Amino acid sequence: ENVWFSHPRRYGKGSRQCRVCSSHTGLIRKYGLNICRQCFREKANDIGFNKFR
Amino acid sequence: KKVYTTPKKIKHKHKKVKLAVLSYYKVDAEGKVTKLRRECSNPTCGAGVFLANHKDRLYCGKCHSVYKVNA
Amino acid sequence: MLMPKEDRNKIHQYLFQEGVVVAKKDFNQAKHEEIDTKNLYVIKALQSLTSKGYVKTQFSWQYYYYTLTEEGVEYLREYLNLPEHIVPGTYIQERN
Amino acid sequence: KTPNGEGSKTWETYEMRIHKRYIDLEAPVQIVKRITQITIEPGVDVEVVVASN
Amino acid sequence: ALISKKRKLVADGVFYAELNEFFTRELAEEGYSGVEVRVTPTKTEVIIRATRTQDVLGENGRRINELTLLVQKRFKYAPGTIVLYAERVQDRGLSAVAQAESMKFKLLNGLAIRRAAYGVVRYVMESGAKGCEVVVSGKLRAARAKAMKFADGFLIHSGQPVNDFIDT
RNA sequence: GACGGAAGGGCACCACCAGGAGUGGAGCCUGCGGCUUAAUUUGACUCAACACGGGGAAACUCACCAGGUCCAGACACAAUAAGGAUUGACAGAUUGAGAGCUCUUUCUUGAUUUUGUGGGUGGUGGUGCAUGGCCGUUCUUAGUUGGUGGAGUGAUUUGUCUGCUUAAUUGCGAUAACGAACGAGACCUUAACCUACUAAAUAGUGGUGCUAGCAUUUGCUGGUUAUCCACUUCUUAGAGGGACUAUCGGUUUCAAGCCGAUGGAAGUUUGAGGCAAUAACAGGUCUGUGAUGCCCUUAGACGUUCUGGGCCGCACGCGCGCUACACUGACGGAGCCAGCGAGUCUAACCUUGGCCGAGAGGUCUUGGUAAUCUUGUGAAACUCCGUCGUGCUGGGGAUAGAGCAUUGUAAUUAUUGCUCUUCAACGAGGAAUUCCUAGUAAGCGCAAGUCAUCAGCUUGCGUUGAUUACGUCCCUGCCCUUUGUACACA
Ligand SMILES: [Mg+2]
Ligand SMILES: [Mg+2]
Ligand SMILES: [Mg+2]
Ligand SMILES: [Mg+2]
Ligand SMILES: [Mg+2]
Ligand SMILES: [Mg+2]
Ligand SMILES: [Mg+2]
Ligand SMILES: [Mg+2]
Ligand SMILES: [Mg+2]
Ligand SMILES: [Mg+2]
Ligand SMILES: [Mg+2]
Ligand SMILES: [Mg+2]
Ligand SMILES: [Mg+2]
Ligand SMILES: [Mg+2]
Ligand SMILES: [Mg+2]
Ligand SMILES: [Mg+2]
Ligand SMILES: [Mg+2]
Ligand SMILES: [Mg+2]
Ligand SMILES: [Mg+2]
Ligand SMILES: [Mg+2]
Ligand SMILES: [Mg+2]
Ligand SMILES: [Mg+2]
Ligand SMILES: [Mg+2]
Ligand SMILES: [Mg+2]
Ligand SMILES: [Mg+2]
Ligand SMILES: [Mg+2]
Ligand SMILES: [Mg+2]
Ligand SMILES: [Mg+2]
Ligand SMILES: [Mg+2]
Ligand SMILES: [Mg+2]
Ligand SMILES: [Mg+2]
Ligand SMILES: [Mg+2]
Ligand SMILES: [Mg+2]
Ligand SMILES: [Mg+2]
Ligand SMILES: [Mg+2]
Ligand SMILES: [Mg+2]
Ligand SMILES: [Mg+2]
Ligand SMILES: [Mg+2]
Ligand SMILES: [Mg+2]
Ligand SMILES: [Mg+2]
Ligand SMILES: [Mg+2]
Ligand SMILES: [Mg+2]
Ligand SMILES: [Zn+2]
Ligand SMILES: [Zn+2]
Repeated sequence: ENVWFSHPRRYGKGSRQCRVCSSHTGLIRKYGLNICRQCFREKANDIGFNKFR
Repeated sequence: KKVYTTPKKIKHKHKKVKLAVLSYYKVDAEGKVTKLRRECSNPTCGAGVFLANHKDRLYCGKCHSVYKVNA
Repeated sequence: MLMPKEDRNKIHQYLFQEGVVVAKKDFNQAKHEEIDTKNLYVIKALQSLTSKGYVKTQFSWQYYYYTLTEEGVEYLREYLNLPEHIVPGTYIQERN
Repeated sequence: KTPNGEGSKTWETYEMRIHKRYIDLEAPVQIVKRITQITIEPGVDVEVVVASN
Repeated sequence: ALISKKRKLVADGVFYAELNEFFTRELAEEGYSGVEVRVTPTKTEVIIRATRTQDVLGENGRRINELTLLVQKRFKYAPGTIVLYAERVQDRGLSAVAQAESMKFKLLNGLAIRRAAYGVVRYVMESGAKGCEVVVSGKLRAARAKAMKFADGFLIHSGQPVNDFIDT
């Protein structure tokens, strides 16, 4: 019962959100992980990304 | 910045006034009851709802928007 | 929250027989897993329950992992009018 | 490397190394039901595919 | 199904990273120390490695029965394809994850910052460790934040054995 | 302790010499200031602000501006209330609007609610001068503290050093200090080497069949996927091997070490990175966070949502970059050479091949969830053969007009691609200033990140590949002692 209140959100930055804190800035679309770049570093050791070089 | 020095713009909400809705009938003695404001042919609400006749148009309040019944 | 009696009775029936109700924090969805009602009708139903006890709430990565407590067993028993000696979820089937 | 925009522009890299093997074994189906329940290991995917047709 | 290995193995790491914080927040009062996952067909095994498993088990299997339901009802597993195993960790005082949770509960009860730090350094160095340090940052009877270094032992800070011999 | 236009020693091309390509000059892209604006959201200001916030903003993102909705104000208490406490709605009016938002109106819905108090919740609201975390920087230079014993009444000092040697508090040694803990080194990752090992139709070659063309005396160059076998030289990477300044000749009193030659894939710490102490900053971020104290706001909302506009406005100043000022070049054919990569499930990603079209592209199908297909990414600079002949020219493609298409609900302030036309400034850039020592500088393009579409950005990679130092402390600046001080906010 809501013709209003909706907008096309199939593309762009507002189409999706980070699965950590719903942030729209600095998000990673690569490899299907959808982690923002500030929270990716705190959980990089948990995923398996390490610093060799 | 946001002190809101705009004009009056008097707006309010709805009312939903509690008038005597079910005081509109035509009851006789011994023993029949003749119901005014005849119903609709809606197959979802079977013989329970009524219709409001305003001006050459009878509207169903149970259904939401568009069901045209005339008399 | 103002919601009809058909939507609320589908929540507490599913809450008692399962114990765990999850709901991702995402609105204008209205169709989600294993519950016919909207995503908004699930979250604000149990958020009304948190301030009187009866349930435990953890946030968990925008997904709202909920946990029924032992005090909410008596409240849903009176609400659904289910008889006693039937407590689903707590008793294990065979060993573990 | 920084969450804000202040500081020297230091970049940070990560890597995850994926190793993959495949072994062809002309085996009867009796030892197939044994080799799947044995040699289990976390983080290891075991795939059994249909023959050449 | 049908996920490439450059994305499925990444999503398995997201699966481990998502369960790291939830089993930290939920099992905070039970001495959480980290988990490991073992995927096998017809039965997926997730080992819950904590310090105190009776509180995780609860009264005759009520809390651990809910923890299996918290996983499979959102992650779209079938009922009966996931079993969470509780396991008591060995040599408590060697893992810094459970000792970091011990710092939080002492400060919420009203214990002093000097006694809560000294109680753990005396516990770790007598548990069989080579060295330990406790760094507390923030305000300590002040309007301005300070920092203290409660170090005791043999600690190196650079190189590859930092990635192997210390937990932070 | 800091600082000296104080001395001694040592080091650095974020320092200079010998040079290289530059920037600053011109147009343009972008960031900042200023001006303007309903708003031109707001942080950051020497190195350590300024192609920064991964910030390539059409909606969204966004916090700004002009307006309209929604409660998603938990719960507790009290009150009103089943004779309805409040929800929904057509048409018309109204509104940007097929928001009942409100109104004309009378059906609907049923205590889930409304009003008030109390209390929560939300906020890209304020405060980074309340903070956590993370990073930057002081230090990319070798520094950094305890145990015990000495010196001093003490603050403190010795150890932690005269000399010599290194990238180094490296060591040889010397000694009221002796033994240790950090950093450096070690370690780890990657690029180089192994005709040896275990192996490969998802990586290649040789041979045997079939078959096409050229010479025909045996050949040569190709094609063909379970025909048929062998091999692992390349390519992939499991376990390993391998330089250790080895050997030798000089040099310092021997010793740590340096220099030269030979051998060797490799003798600058093998090349390049990752990690990186103590103490400190009123460095940056409350606009990464459901990390957070306090304050403000909490419904005609500094919550949230929709429509439209802005972040792109502009006499002007600055910063990072791009294309050029050509004949070592433009232009037209032709030669044709890579690596790091990345790609679609309950969907619409990377695209081969065949047709249509000048192009942009469109259409019909197929391979690949990937060493398999795109892909040998047969990319550019380059190389050949021609035209051009010095004339703001055929160098330069800014500005401006018209049209054809793609992305998207939507492109006007032209998203972007393509075709025609417009064809300006710029004739080697003043004072100043940046980066760099070998497969580096520079030239060149590709991939990835942000991405529905768009880099002229950035992170990686490959191709072509110099000149000139192998030093010094002159300038800027950093370490170690000695000394001076009326500085300690140094
Ligand atoms: Mg919108
Ligand atoms: Mg107000
Ligand atoms: Mg060390
Ligand atoms: Mg090191
Ligand atoms: Mg020179
Ligand atoms: Mg632009
Ligand atoms: Mg600009
Ligand atoms: Mg501006
Ligand atoms: Mg403002
Ligand atoms: Mg601010
Ligand atoms: Mg400053
Ligand atoms: Mg500096
Ligand atoms: Mg840039
Ligand atoms: Mg703002
Ligand atoms: Mg009327
Ligand atoms: Mg600060
Ligand atoms: Mg800080
Ligand atoms: Mg002493
Ligand atoms: Mg000294
Ligand atoms: Mg000393
Ligand atoms: Mg090594
Ligand atoms: Mg080989
Ligand atoms: Mg340091
Ligand atoms: Mg900041
Ligand atoms: Mg931002
Ligand atoms: Mg933050
Ligand atoms: Mg009002
Ligand atoms: Mg008012
Ligand atoms: Mg009012
Ligand atoms: Mg509108
Ligand atoms: Mg706009
Ligand atoms: Mg010419
Ligand atoms: Mg040419
Ligand atoms: Mg060629
Ligand atoms: Mg396909
Ligand atoms: Mg390959
Ligand atoms: Mg080629
Ligand atoms: Mg050529
Ligand atoms: Mg300058
Ligand atoms: Mg490119
Ligand atoms: Mg791109
Ligand atoms: Mg030098
Ligand atoms: Zn996040
Ligand atoms: Zn009806």
